[PDB]
Amino acid sequence: IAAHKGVNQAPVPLKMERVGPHDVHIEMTAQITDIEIDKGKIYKAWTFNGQAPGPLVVVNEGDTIHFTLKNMDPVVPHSMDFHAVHASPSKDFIDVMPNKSGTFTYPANKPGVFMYHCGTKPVLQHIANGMHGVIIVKPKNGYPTDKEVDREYVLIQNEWYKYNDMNDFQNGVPSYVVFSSKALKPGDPNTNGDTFTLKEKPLLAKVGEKIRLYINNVGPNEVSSFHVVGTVFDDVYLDGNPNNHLQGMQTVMLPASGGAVVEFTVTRPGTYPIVTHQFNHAQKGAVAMLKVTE
Amino acid sequence: IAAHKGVNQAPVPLKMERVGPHDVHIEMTAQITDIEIDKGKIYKAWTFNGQAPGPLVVVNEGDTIHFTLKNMDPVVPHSMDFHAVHASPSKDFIDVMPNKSGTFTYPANKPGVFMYHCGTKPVLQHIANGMHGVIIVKPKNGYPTDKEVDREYVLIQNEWYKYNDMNDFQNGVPSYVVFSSKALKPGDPNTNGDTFTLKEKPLLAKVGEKIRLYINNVGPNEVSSFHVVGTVFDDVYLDGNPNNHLQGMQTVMLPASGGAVVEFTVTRPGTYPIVTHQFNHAQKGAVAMLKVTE
Amino acid sequence: IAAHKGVNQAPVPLKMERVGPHDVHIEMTAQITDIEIDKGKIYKAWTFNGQAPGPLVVVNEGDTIHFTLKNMDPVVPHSMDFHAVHASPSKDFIDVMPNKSGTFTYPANKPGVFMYHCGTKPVLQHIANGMHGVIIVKPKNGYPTDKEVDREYVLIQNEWYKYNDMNDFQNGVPSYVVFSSKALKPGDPNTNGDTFTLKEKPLLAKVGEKIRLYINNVGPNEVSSFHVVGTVFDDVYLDGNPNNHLQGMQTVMLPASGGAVVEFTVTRPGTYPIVTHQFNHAQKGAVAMLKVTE
Ligand SMILES: [Cl-]
Ligand SMILES: [Cl-]
Ligand SMILES: [Cl-]
Ligand SMILES: [Cl-]
Ligand SMILES: [Cl-]
Ligand SMILES: [Cl-]
Ligand SMILES: [Cu+2]
Ligand SMILES: [Cu+2]
Ligand SMILES: [Cu+2]
Ligand SMILES: [Cu+2]
Ligand SMILES: [Cu+2]
Ligand SMILES: [Cu+2]
Ligand SMILES: [Cu+2]
Ligand SMILES: [Cu+2]
Ligand SMILES: [Cu+2]
Ligand SMILES: [Cu+2]
Ligand SMILES: [Cu+2]
Ligand SMILES: [Cu+2]
Ligand SMILES: [Cu+2]
Ligand SMILES: [Cu+2]
Ligand SMILES: [Cu+2]
Ligand SMILES: [Cu+2]
Ligand SMILES: [Cu+2]
Ligand SMILES: [Cu+2]
Ligand SMILES: [Cu+2]
Ligand SMILES: [Cu+2]
Ligand SMILES: [Cu+2]
Ligand SMILES: [Cu+2]
Ligand SMILES: [Cu+2]
Ligand SMILES: [Cu+2]
Ligand SMILES: [Cu+2]
Ligand SMILES: [Cu+2]
Ligand SMILES: [Cu+2]
Ligand SMILES: [Cu+2]
Ligand SMILES: [Cu+2]
Ligand SMILES: [Cu+2]
Ligand SMILES: [Cu+2]
Ligand SMILES: [Cu+2]
Ligand SMILES: [Cu+2]
Ligand SMILES: [Cu+2]
Ligand SMILES: [Cu+2]
Ligand SMILES: [Cu+2]
Ligand SMILES: [Cu+2]
Ligand SMILES: [Cu+2]
Ligand SMILES: [Cu+2]
Ligand SMILES: [Cu+2]
Ligand SMILES: [Cu+2]
Ligand SMILES: [Cu+2]
Ligand SMILES: [Cu+2]
Ligand SMILES: [Cu+2]
Ligand SMILES: [Cu+2]
Ligand SMILES: [Cu+2]
Ligand SMILES: [Cu+2]
Ligand SMILES: [Cu+2]
Ligand SMILES: [Cu+2]
Ligand SMILES: [Cu+2]
Ligand SMILES: [Cu+2]
Ligand SMILES: [Cu+2]
Ligand SMILES: [Cu+2]
Ligand SMILES: [Cu+2]
Repeated sequence: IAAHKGVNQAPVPLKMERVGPHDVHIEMTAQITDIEIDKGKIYKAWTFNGQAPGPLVVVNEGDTIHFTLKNMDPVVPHSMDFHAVHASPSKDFIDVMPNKSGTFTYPANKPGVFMYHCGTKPVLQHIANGMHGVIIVKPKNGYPTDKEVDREYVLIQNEWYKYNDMNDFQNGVPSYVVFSSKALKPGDPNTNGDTFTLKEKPLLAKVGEKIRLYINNVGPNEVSSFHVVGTVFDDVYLDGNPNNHLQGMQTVMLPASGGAVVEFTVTRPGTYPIVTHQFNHAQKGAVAMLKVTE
Repeated sequence: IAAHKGVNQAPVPLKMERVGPHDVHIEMTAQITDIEIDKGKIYKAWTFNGQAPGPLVVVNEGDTIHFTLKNMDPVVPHSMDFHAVHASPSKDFIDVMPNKSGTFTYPANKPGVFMYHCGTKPVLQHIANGMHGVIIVKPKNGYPTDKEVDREYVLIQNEWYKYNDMNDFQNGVPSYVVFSSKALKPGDPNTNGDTFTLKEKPLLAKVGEKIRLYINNVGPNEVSSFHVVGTVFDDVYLDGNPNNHLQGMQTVMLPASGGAVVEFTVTRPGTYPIVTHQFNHAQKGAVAMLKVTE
Repeated sequence: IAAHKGVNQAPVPLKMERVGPHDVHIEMTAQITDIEIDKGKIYKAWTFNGQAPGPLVVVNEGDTIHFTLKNMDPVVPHSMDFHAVHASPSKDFIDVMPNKSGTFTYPANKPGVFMYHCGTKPVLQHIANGMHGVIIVKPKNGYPTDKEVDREYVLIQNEWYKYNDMNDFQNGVPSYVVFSSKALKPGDPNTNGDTFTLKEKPLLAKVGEKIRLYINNVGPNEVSSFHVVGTVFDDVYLDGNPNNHLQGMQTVMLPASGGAVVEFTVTRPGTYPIVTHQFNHAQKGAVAMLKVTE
């Protein structure tokens, strides 16, 4: 797209503020940003806020979101679909033209770990180019295992294909499959989907801790067989809904857009790989590390 | 197959009748029928009754089915395998030769949303050519959320490949992935697996209603990440067994042959896409619409 | 690998012995062994003990395993990762060089049907070449349906690719997808992953019996849609954890590395195919048989 040649829009911070006990404002951008997805490989991604996946959003169960999208893309319209919300797609997930803004309001009544993504036709194109992310909705009533959790992180899985190539998007294997981490608390890492960052800079934890991971496989196209090497999931909440409780899972199957809350104990010092156990995907990038110290 | 050149057998209605408090007769055909699977694209399908997927069958838990297959295919044998039933495959799912009939009897003791399909070797060929469908077995004891359901429909997902091409069937990506709807009550639509009908003629509902969808992914080869845009599933019953209860799912993973009952509320007027969230499949047809009016 | 030309190391029996009420010794080899994976097709597999999948391991919940690996491969290092255990991957799943041994100790505190596999980089290569298997951890407290089970077997699903071809491993469809059975009691079959043995020599059962299958899909790359033709699963325990209970499932979705305990009744004499319902995989080998006699 001629109007994207040479474009590299610097990342813009997410903006959120609470405006009532059950109402939260969120402002995001759609913007075109170069991201290094593998060593030596730049992808001129379509993004929210200059990150792919996009910035993490966290709200409380029962919050109504008053969402603004500022479209900085000079030529392509963009939109927002939060899986967390109840909304009319044809009224509330509609396009925002280049250099314009739109505001949409809708409730997040269900706890969990939801995908968000651009909803502009062709949606495959917009997602595959990088317009995906996660919104976490915290349960009013928490999770039954909250008291045991010692540390937590967010991990997102996505694929990368040949750049902006609809034939490949539809018909081809992924070039890369990758994890990223999005920060929940100051000091947490905040990374993009790439083959290397979470190997070079592992997530951190201490011996004996119970770790919670909030996870989502945003696709676009693949399912995920999520596994932490050297442990077993004590507890799993499918989609992050506290009612959807499994125990003692080795591996969690995630559909495309599928989420979970998973919890596990790291018993010994060392480095613990985190994979999709579809090992072709692991080999093309989808291995993160968790470094556990005494 | 030379004996299928020029063959286009008109659709024949399903025949069912109850013959006892726990016994039901069902008669189907195997027949060769041209179906438009994408605009401008005819597939000379192998079918039950001239539909692909085949006609919907609904029985009650505990019914014994006395099933007759009339094979109208002039040259290929066909058979029937209902996932709902307990049967000896080598006695009860056996071939019916061209221009012959066979009758088989077996019980449906388990509630749910089951695949049915031809079972003739190579089964991949028979399924991929269109010999698939759904049988719903209604639970004696209903579902706990029956009182809240305002409207219901059946949706089936299948793939289409290059015509009658075993290499493609085994090794290739699907050409199309599609939804169809099969009628439960007079006035409901009854469609075949194609890329366009349920976009052109959306399923209908009213604002505020809780909708139930009976769903099955018949494959042949792909899994499905089933999602309704703009809502969250309040309740999910995996395989349609009332005991297999999930809540607050964004997306339901379905294996090949996998079913579910899913329920969700449409809160606002508008059009709600229904997808597999494996967006390569969505892009090659697997988007249906639900139009919600005041 | 020049040092593997002409190498065909005879299978070596697994060695296990209990050394305390909660401690068990296990010794395995890594070795290079020719296996006929399809009629006329030899694969010079990388194996544990000359089987692919490897030998079955069964321990009790709460057992600590003191595991020795003897690496007989003349040139490639190998390792062991049991999904059953809690361990430091970087200390306990480390490489054993050619012609050396290593011993590692770790607990199996969680009941279920776990994958084990080589953990040497590239792990895709080691798994795809055949270094996979199952460890069953028996629950202290059994399964609630134990009293109804009349007969049981272990089945494992894996894929085979072009020999030792990392491009194919990462990017290609599987050449074959296969079941094997691993013996639990004297007289049970013990087979390798191939397209034909469990068709030629079906698993055996008697009319009316409730059968339990312990199942795992070791991949490397595919998910599985596990189904027994002519029955419905009465009970399913995901990953073999008794708490993860489903009922009345037609088909069980298994991630890569995913396990289950599944139980079903065979009501009539005959032969019952056992498939992955991803029928492209079934067609490339993944059909086993269960012969049921009066
Ligand atoms: Cl409440
Ligand atoms: Cl692993
Ligand atoms: Cl009852
Ligand atoms: Cl969507
Ligand atoms: Cl206990
Ligand atoms: Cl089948
Ligand atoms: Cu309040
Ligand atoms: Cu308000
Ligand atoms: Cu308000
Ligand atoms: Cu690279
Ligand atoms: Cu506002
Ligand atoms: Cu967009
Ligand atoms: Cu979506
Ligand atoms: Cu609540
Ligand atoms: Cu701590
Ligand atoms: Cu927290
Ligand atoms: Cu291209
Ligand atoms: Cu793919
Ligand atoms: Cu892939
Ligand atoms: Cu702790
Ligand atoms: Cu634990
Ligand atoms: Cu616990
Ligand atoms: Cu626990
Ligand atoms: Cu529970
Ligand atoms: Cu009666
Ligand atoms: Cu009767
Ligand atoms: Cu009778
Ligand atoms: Cu077309
Ligand atoms: Cu009759
Ligand atoms: Cu047929
Ligand atoms: Cu079937
Ligand atoms: Cu019942
Ligand atoms: Cu109504
Ligand atoms: Cu009804
Ligand atoms: Cu061909
Ligand atoms: Cu496929
Ligand atoms: Cu596909
Ligand atoms: Cu209502
Ligand atoms: Cu609701
Ligand atoms: Cu409700
Ligand atoms: Cu509810
Ligand atoms: Cu429930
Ligand atoms: Cu003891
Ligand atoms: Cu001890
Ligand atoms: Cu000890
Ligand atoms: Cu062959
Ligand atoms: Cu010892
Ligand atoms: Cu190895
Ligand atoms: Cu593993
Ligand atoms: Cu226990
Ligand atoms: Cu018996
Ligand atoms: Cu036993
Ligand atoms: Cu090659
Ligand atoms: Cu594959
Ligand atoms: Cu495949
Ligand atoms: Cu019995
Ligand atoms: Cu039964
Ligand atoms: Cu039972
Ligand atoms: Cu039962
Ligand atoms: Cu239960």
